[PDB]
Amino acid sequence: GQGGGTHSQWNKPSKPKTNMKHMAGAAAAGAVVGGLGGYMLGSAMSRPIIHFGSDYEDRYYRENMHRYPNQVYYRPMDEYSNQNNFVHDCVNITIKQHTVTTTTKGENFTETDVKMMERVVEQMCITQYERESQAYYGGHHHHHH
Repeated sequence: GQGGGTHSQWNKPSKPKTNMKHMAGAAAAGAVVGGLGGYMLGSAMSRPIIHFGSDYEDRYYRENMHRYPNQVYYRPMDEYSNQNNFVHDCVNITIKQHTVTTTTKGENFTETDVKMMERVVEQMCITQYERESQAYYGGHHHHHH
């Protein structure tokens, strides 16, 4: 037999729209340190893989590795009586420099993300503490004769 039910469409359901897409004022360029004033950069060696409790959680952190920085900026002068220039100043300064990105371009990090990077920053800071500072301050330079 046969009957109705068949139907057709020119190509696709559609609705009208203004379709204009002119835009300006949503771009920036340059290596802007902001107001850091020349803080010193650590060592570009891959950060450790943080274990929370089990690999299902670490798996999540591994995907966001491209979201977090892999280096830390610290004060190029130990003004304090011990290396308080390290760790303490670096956990702030790096995060404060990165958060500017969200006010400039709107980057959409969520609270879970920041909680994980606040842990990795500490570890990458512990890593150069024995490397960069050893080469510069540890290697006590002295004049020739």
